[PDB]
Amino acid sequence: AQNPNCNIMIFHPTKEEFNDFDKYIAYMESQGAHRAGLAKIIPPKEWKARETYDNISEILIATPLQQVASGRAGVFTQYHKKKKAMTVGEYRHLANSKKYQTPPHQNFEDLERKYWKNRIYNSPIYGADISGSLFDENTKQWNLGHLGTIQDLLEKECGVVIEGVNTPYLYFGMWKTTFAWHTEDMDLYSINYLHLGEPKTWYVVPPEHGQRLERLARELFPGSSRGCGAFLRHKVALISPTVLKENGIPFNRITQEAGEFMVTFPYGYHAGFNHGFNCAEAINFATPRWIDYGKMASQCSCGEARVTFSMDAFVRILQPERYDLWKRGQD
Ligand SMILES: O=C(O)CNC(=O)C(=O)O
Ligand SMILES: [Mg+2]
Ligand code: NI
Ligand SMILES: [Zn+2]
Repeated sequence: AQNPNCNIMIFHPTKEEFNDFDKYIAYMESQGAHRAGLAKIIPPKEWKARETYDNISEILIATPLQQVASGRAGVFTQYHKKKKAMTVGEYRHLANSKKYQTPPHQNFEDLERKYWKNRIYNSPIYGADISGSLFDENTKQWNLGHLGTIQDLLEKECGVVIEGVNTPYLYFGMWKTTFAWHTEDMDLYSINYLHLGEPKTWYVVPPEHGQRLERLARELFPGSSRGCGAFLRHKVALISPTVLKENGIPFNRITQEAGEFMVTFPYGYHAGFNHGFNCAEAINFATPRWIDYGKMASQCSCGEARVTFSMDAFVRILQPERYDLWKRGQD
């Protein structure tokens, strides 16, 4: 069995290997990459996403989100307070202001220490989930707006034709902006490209050990767990590496830098934070190996998780017994 310790693997495809996206995902899995829940892919030196980022300041962040924490430094939830619209140029200036800018630090490890010590005492503002793309239309390799769709994968594997679409999303971050512990909708894959700016640190639990994280989360967030049998789908809970280690939860960590891709694998729980002003693009995708995870994915039916239009068909076809309850939670 490849990668039995479930380490995060880093890949350096050649320009030739970068042509066929599906084939390369399958290659990484042949080497055991999925066992970690997360892999890094460094593009060949010949590749670029677009020519320059000199022209992005006019993108609008219609609903910036202030991420307000509650709890203790290592075990907390966050809620999102909506703020007035601003441009990417305005948001960049805000990220670089004395109130929000990255503190002086020695290295990524010192900054990680500072994040976990101090995160709860600040409320950083995140531009999340903005439909759009920064890949040039002429970029043919690993262009996240030109991937094969999840609807087409489901049709190819299962024969059924369904409604829905699958487009990318932009994320604008600042110091301490946080992504809570989660798997993807329907335990899909994700791919994330860091277009520009400061790094993103990731934490991940191997898929084979995801239920260990769920059981700890129920213990640590006991009111939330009574409210909903899949409350991690709410995407509000944070648990630090120190607390994970105290409780024996297997996990790994890695820092993504500008120009790098990360792939999350089905049922790979992940969380993390941004080091400073940055911009990422991400989208969900599927392969044949996903279908069994989609059929078994948990679902939130309490009303909180609320998701895209396109998840309806996935539930309806893969999880018909759960469909009526889940759709009530949508309505
Ligand atoms: O970058 C972020 O804030 C969150 N991204 C992801 O969870 C992802 O790409 O799957
Ligand atoms: Mg612009
Ligand atoms: Ni994710
Ligand atoms: Zn719920």
